[PDB]
Amino acid sequence: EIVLTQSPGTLSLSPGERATLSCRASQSVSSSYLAWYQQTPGQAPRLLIYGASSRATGIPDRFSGSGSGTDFTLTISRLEPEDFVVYFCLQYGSSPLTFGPGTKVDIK
Amino acid sequence: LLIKGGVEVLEVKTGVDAITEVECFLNPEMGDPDENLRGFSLKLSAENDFSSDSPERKMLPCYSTARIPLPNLNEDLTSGNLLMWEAVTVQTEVIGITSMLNLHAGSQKVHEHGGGKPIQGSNFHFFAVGGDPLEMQGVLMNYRTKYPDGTITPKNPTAQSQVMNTDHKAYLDKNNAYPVECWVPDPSRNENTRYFGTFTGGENVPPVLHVTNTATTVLLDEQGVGPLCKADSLYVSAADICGLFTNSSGTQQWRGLARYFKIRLRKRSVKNPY
Amino acid sequence: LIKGGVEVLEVKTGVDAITEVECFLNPEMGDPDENLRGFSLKLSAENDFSSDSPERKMLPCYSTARIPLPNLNEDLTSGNLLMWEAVTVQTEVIGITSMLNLHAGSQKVHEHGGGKPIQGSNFHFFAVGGDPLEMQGVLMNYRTKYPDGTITPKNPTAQSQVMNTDHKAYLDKNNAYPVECWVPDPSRNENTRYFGTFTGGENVPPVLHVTNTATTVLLDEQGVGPLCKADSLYVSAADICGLFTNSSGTQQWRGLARYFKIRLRKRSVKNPY
Amino acid sequence: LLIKGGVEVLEVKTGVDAITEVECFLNPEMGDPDENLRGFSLKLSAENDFSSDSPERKMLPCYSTARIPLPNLNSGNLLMWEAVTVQTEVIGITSMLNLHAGSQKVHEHGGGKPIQGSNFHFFAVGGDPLEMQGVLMNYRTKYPDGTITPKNPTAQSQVMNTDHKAYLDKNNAYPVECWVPDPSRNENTRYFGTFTGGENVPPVLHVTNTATTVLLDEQGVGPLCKADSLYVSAADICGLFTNSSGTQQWRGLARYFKIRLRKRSVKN
Amino acid sequence: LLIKGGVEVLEVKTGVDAITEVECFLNPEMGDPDENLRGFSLKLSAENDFSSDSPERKMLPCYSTARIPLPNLNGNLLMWEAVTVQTEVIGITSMLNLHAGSQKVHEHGGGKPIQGSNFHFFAVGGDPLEMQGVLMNYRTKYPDGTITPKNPTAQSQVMNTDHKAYLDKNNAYPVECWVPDPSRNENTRYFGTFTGGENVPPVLHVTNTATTVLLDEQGVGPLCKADSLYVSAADICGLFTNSSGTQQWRGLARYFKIRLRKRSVKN
Ligand SMILES: [Cl-]
Ligand SMILES: [Cl-]
Ligand SMILES: [Cl-]
Ligand SMILES: [Cl-]
Ligand SMILES: [Cl-]
Repeated sequence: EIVLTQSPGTLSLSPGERATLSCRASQSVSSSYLAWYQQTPGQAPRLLIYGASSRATGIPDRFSGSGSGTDFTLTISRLEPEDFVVYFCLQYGSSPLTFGPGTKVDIK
Repeated sequence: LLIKGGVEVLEVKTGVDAITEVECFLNPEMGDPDENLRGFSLKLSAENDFSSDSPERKMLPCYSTARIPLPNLNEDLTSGNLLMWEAVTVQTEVIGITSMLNLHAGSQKVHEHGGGKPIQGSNFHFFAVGGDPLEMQGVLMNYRTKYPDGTITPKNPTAQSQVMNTDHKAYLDKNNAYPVECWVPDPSRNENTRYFGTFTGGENVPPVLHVTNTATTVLLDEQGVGPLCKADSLYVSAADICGLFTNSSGTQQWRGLARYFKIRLRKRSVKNPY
Repeated sequence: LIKGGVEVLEVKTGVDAITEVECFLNPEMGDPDENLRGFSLKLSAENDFSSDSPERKMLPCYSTARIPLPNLNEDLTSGNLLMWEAVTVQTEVIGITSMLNLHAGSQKVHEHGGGKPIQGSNFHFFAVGGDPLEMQGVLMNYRTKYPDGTITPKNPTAQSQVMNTDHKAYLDKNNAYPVECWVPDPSRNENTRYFGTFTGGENVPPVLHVTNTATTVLLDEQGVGPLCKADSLYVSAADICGLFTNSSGTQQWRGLARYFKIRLRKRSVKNPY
Repeated sequence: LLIKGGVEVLEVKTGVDAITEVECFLNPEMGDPDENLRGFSLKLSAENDFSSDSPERKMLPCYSTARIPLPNLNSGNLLMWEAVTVQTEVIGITSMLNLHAGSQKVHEHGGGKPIQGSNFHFFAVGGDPLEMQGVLMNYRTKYPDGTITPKNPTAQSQVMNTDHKAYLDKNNAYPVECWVPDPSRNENTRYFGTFTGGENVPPVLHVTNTATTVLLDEQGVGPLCKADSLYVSAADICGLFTNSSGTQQWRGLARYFKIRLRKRSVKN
Repeated sequence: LLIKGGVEVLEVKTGVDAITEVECFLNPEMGDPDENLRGFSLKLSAENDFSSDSPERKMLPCYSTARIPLPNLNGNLLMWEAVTVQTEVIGITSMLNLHAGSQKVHEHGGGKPIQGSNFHFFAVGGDPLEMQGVLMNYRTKYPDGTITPKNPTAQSQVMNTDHKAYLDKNNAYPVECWVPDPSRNENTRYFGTFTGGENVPPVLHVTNTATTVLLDEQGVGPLCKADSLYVSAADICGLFTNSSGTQQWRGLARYFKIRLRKRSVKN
């Protein structure tokens, strides 16, 4: 299976700052089939980005994705208090579907 | 006494090699969010608040354009009379119209046991041929729309930008950049361009597209002068939004198709302006 | 040859005998707040004919502008005088592609679908003249109580729902004459050329053409265009493109500006004074 | 001094035996999956994944074509037949007034549903096979054995990929959904097509023996018939037939051609 | 050497009484299933098996035709030459009756207009109209009183060149079986428009200012063999919907005014 790694493990930033989250794949993700999910404690995952850079229905424009092949980035342009939770990348370019281990964003 | 693009126009040159034809297939720029769905936009969002309207870049079809370089005709630039290429006619059509007869790939069934839903809904078919880049005027549905990075849209928009605001002037000088929903050809300019557009709006509008190699559009103005190719360059521009594709879910995506151009050009004598 | 109470002579043909004037004429759809310029207030429905009081901001009006032209006459005493003569008009509706915005505020066509296109009843009208456009009043409902700031048929009767020759107006004020009350008067407009198409219906698709290659001839059967009295050219328009549908199902008229480019020539006339 | 199809064009030969007329009824190729429903496609599938789209051969309408042999020519100059005019119409348009055979009732107690929906009406006349450009709805479509479709398709094949060039050189082989007449070629062919797409599009078809289409180009030269062969090509998908079940099948009709030709002097 | 219909064509005779006009009102043949509903078909059946498709005779609209006798003419032999036709559909305003028997459009609404598939066709010739057979369903069992493609095969659903007929009988050739044959009709001019669909609006024009020229490329109109002019029509306006939802074809008469001139001919 494709293995996804996420950096950093924990990102410490202030409200209003720019967050950059990294997802790296063990091999090239076919068709840039890379999704970004947000998870707030006690909730199902929430889709932000699909196809590496497509923003999902109803997601605020402060969320954007970029990258291709093995290197992918989620950008939160201006952090709101609700954004300080966990983020997972998902590859669906290869069966089985695999997630990264996650990145936590904490209030500095 | 013919002045056309700040230059005095003289007789049509009558030689053997005085006529030439150039051709181009111009690809559509519908947004292409997925590398497998080239010619399709990102699915359409609906019901954004006018105060909070932030369209995805790849959801916005853009105008296509290409600069076609031409042979230099002037051995010397000091001669009393100079030669310019003059666009006389264009043969143009949309390429791949029969691809919409694929009702098996991914289109919502029309009803139980039915075939897929044809592409249909709002369409725009536009082409231009000129000796300069196409000149455009900005008009917005919603002046408060927050357009995304990588689009060129009306700058410093106001409520007046929803009707006519003469501030919003652009050259079609970049591919996959000027969204179709923001820009129209400017009838107050384009002195050296001929443009042709039809908008058909509506939920269920049928696409109607004609192909023939027997049809020609004359590019000559009332004075018998076609676009004169400044710096030996011809500009072709297009937008061919054919309608909306409907996925099994009901999500809708713009489908666009390439436009072919064949431009007949002749040598026009002009007075040396310098 | 008499055109507008002045005897018409030869076309003057020197070097600077032709001129072009242009104008972008903005639509007057009602503009119900400062953000919704080019839209009407949402449409009320099912008013009693006996109690029909439309809001001013719900009523699209005819647009008009007077274009001042260069003085041609060294004096007004010479045997022959010069008048500007409108020969051709190039015109189109500006911003037709703005209706490809289906993300801002339009009701979804179905679950997961894009926004509903602007569609339904439309009116596309323009006039070019050397006098203000002359209009005839006709009402759907003679008992309609029109609001302050509108000019509408005065002392209307049941006959005002068909033809009442009392209802004569000049389009002499911008954003005042409601489109639903007034039409161009074919019994007058000797010095104006007008062109209008009404397409009525719930789901009528807007069809709009743009091209800088199309020209409308303004010359009459005698080869005489509108003669610009007091060196003034009048342009008039109504461009109701259809109805915009909000997520609630409420409908608003959407209008667009009209461009005019008018070619004028110097016409010799006999001095009337 | 006119070169048309790699040959210099000289004067038109005059007289009574300088003109000839050829005619053909060209049958439609809608798929014909059932020996009793000639002129119909297999029922339309719907909602295939773009990644797993394998249409049945007999579900895919194909372009119709025929090579019509002309009278043998060849005295001082070489002679070729030059196509001057074509009279053409769709044959059997009134058969769609049969609303009793197998079409879904429009409502309780109502007649059958008329044929309607997406239609394509196309014809070409040339001195060579029609030249075609490939464009696909879905580049990943797995086209079945017996079809000739764009080879080695890419994402670019959904817009313009100049690799996808074909001659319409086989009847009932080139699917209509894969191929269009190529405006970048067809120097020796005249083609005419109208596509009308949509769920409920009404078929609109005209017949008259008083209409003639001129095949002469800007230079006054018609298609020049290489190897004394005239090529006629057509696609006349009239719309969708709806069975009582709601299943839909393409209905096609034959196209008639009557081509007037004249003798043209030619030089290499 | 000008030949039109196996006869050598000479000069137009330029006399005083060298021009004549003939006219005919041609009634529609929609099936007329009862004597009170002339101009209507029997109600449409739906969803017959292709293998068991037996339409009722009075459900099938047929082509209308009439032979108009001309004045007998016979140095050179004379034939009447059809130069122009003025034609229109008669009684188009009768469809503004929305009170008689048409299903209400909705609760409290007026009756449903006639609408749906329509066919408007006319021909003028010096011979009977020549027709080609094409069938929706080759296995259709056509009833007694109809003339339909004989010995039909699967090929009869596309083009079968065996199916050739003369429109030589009024109220006999069903519209759904036959089209004008463009491979023949050298001595006839024909014009037809088919508009198919559930909700197609009838669109019909009337004016006494419109004329169709019947002269060919050589300037020769139909030559009236045996001093006979043939007029043919089909004017299916759409479907009438009864309160039950049953549908019937409505047809209307077609008027023809044909201008004829004396043409000198050999043989
Ligand atoms: Cl939201
Ligand atoms: Cl701007
Ligand atoms: Cl009044
Ligand atoms: Cl290929
Ligand atoms: Cl038979």
